Amino acid sequence: MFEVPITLTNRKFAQRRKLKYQYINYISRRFDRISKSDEERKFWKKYEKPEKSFEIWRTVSSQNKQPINKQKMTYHNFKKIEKIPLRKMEIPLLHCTKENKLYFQSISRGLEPLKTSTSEVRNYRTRHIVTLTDLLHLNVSRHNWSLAYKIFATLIRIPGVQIKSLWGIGVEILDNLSNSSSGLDFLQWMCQIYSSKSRFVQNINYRSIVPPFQTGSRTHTAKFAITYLWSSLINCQKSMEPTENDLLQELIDKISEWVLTPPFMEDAEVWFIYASCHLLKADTLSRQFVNDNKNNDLIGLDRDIKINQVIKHIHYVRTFLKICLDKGGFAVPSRLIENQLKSFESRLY
Amino acid sequence: YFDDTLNKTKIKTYHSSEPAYIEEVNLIGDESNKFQELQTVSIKYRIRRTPQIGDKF
Amino acid sequence: KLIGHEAKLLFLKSFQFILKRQIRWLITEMRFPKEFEHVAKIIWLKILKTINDQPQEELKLQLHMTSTISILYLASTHLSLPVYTCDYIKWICTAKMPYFQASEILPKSWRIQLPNYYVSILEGSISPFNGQLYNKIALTCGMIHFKEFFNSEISCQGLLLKLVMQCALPPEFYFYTKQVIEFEETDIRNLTLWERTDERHTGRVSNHAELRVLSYFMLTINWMLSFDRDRQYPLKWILSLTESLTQRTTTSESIGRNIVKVVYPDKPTSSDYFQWSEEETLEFLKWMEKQFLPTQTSMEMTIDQKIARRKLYKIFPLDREDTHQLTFIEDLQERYAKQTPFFPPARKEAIGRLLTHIASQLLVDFAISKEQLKDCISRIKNACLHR
Amino acid sequence: GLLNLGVKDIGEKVIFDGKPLNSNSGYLGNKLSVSVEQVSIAKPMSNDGVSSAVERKVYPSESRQRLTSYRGKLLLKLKWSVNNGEENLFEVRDCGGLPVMLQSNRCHL
Amino acid sequence: TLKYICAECSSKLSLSRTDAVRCKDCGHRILLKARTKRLVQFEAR
Ligand SMILES: [Zn+2]
Repeated sequence: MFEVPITLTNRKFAQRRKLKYQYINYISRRFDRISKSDEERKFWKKYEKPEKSFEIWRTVSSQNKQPINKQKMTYHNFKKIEKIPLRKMEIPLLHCTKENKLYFQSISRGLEPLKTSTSEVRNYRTRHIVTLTDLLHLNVSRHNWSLAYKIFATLIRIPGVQIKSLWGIGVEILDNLSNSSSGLDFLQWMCQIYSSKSRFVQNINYRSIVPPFQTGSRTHTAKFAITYLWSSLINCQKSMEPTENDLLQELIDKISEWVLTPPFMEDAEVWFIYASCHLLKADTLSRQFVNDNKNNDLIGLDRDIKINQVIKHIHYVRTFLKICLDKGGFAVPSRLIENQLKSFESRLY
Repeated sequence: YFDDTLNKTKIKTYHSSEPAYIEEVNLIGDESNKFQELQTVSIKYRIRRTPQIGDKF
Repeated sequence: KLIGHEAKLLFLKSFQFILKRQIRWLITEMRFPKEFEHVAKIIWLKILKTINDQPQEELKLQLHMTSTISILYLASTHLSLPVYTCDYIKWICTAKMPYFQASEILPKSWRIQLPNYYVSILEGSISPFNGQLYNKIALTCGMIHFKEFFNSEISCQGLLLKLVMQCALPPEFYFYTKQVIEFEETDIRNLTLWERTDERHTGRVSNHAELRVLSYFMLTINWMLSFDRDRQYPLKWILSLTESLTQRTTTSESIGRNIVKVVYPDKPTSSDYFQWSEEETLEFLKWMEKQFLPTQTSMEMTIDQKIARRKLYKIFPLDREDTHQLTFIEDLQERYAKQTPFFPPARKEAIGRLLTHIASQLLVDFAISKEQLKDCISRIKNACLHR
Repeated sequence: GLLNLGVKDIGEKVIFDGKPLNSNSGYLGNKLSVSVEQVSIAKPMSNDGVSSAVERKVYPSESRQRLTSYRGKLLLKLKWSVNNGEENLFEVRDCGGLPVMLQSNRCHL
Repeated sequence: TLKYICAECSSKLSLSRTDAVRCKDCGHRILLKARTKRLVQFEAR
């Protein structure tokens, strides 16, 4: 039942596409008018792309493009547009298999196929893989750690895994695997295994890797690289302030090796997550110089060199939170962080 | 080395006033896109210098 | 990288090779001396004979993934050592055959022998559909003229045994069905392997002996069960044989049948996929970590693509980041005991209930035809009523 | 840092496409203001076969053994301002390898 | 077996005219030619 690790037996699906699009450009055209392989690439060139996410969700509030046009659909008017594209689908319908003839005659009637293309493939390597991808998903849906790990470990040794669920069940199994590994390692191995610092979108028929859940290093964030930083700051928090340390610095220098290109380059949590790691490094130093005036009765302890090191930081972090807002942020509730930071400053007094 | 155009076994001769010994030979495929033929080699020569009449101190 | 006649010669050769590798694992698994080995040789020697004759530029030969096992099947039949469904399930379960992937060879080089309308198509293309399994056994018999050459084709009182033990080991049903077979089953004579269906249309004449054996098997259960006037088989007895059966571990066998089910075909075992009784789940991943390695070994890639891969496996490292389960006759014994308690509309329903199940079992080892099966069933039904 | 103040001091370089428009004939109506907002310097890295590879930190020992320069990728955020603000375009352009000083804030050591 | 050590992983290897000049264990592109059991005479001065 679940999403399979592999390029889709490219045989009938590629010619079904031809017939689908070729009809949509034919029918579409005669609409475009009555309002006065390539044909699949042209269909995508007629409506742009979805960008860096999933569904071109964008607001609901700006431009009131008043859409009325009374419906405009008189059964009689649809069959005027349709009567000629269907006869031009025939010529190529002939050249197509008997299975693809009615597959076309089903989708041109508006029927949808209850026959999942992944529920017929007949290949040894493939079919097993469907059994493993389904077994692992049924095993994390009951938290079986000792068995979900074995199915996961076998699933990647078989020639059919594109990061895919490997990066999304490969971290979930290592958090549930109380034993060996911190999705982190696996997460940092992924980061290096698809930095994709190259800005590639659009162009060809991405139907082998659609998932904004693998890809990027251009603009479109990678979400395993964002999850690597988020899991890393949560891995820094646990049992700090409750020279072998370094981690909150390791994360300050690993995010700096970036400083925009693709990640810096693109804004948000990149900036925000960085500031949040930086804000945590400010608290820890107020604690390590907090309780009952620093530790206790005063400091006399030369100046407070430690207050100046912290005020420099607090001033910096307010610069990172501000540039993350200015550059079109999408997630910081500034009011709360500023109140926390000022009340926390009160502690430093 | 061997160049197919010349069908000949050629060598790069050592030209110096004194003998040396080979200390390191390092094979450089680096900065290359493929260059798999190993066309750059760095060879270090060790020339011993015994104190001798005319050497400055 | 060779096209035409000589491309064909080594496509020929490679085919030659893997079959031989197939045969020797054959001997190790069955230990059936020179005998199994030499009969198999000449069988293909015989097969080769015809290939040379229609040569010139005849390229109709390149045998299918199935032709090889049909060959071994035909030869075994000669020897009459076993059965088809059992052989097939065993083979898939233990990958006993090199059948599944064609990378073995000794080719490394035959591999590169480019493919030439060949070699690449060899070794592991797909899993068998319906008759299709035989849709070539018959052809091979055709090529072979096998029936004249070899004695007692398709037979085996052993398939009947395999079948009764298969489940409702109702000892009496062995000769019940042996008797109906006795009856109109080819005038009380051991079914011989069908003929050399020379014609290319491969009509469904159903002469594949076993197919009919299973049909008589099913029928027998239904009839005998339908009219057991004396009431020798209790109402509550029939469903018990069903409750006990409906799944369970397998001293190797049932685990195998799961592995065959996972060709995810017509969705009769697909859901078993889903369900997969806990451990069945576990011993499954065990058999994947042992026999899936028979998987593979990117080439060159500056070591890079590979190393990275190695590291990744370094990563999830894993493979461990009553001897418990039982044998075949143990399970068989224990469900024969689980029915230990022997001494209207509902029973008819129960009987139909049970027959569908066996239909699942016997059909599942084989090319099924969720109706040819019954087409087959229909056929002898008709055959029978000429008393 | 000093370099970002320098690029903040170079300001803009304006060019008018001779905005034909048919004041629109001596006021053009074709402003193009090109500038540089930020300038970034990255620590030496080398990826082979291009992109699709795992990057490794490049050390001075490597530059010496290879008998090559010890370069850091120089990047600079280009600002392409159209019609004084009618359209703003940002681009991070890689400007080749700037040699980095050892044990500086741009050398791994 | 001729030998070549990886300048960055220490892993011994034996390059051939048929392989990429790279450390197959690390991926480095610089290889030190290993010393072997080869006779050299020396005047002890
Ligand atoms: Zn190395």
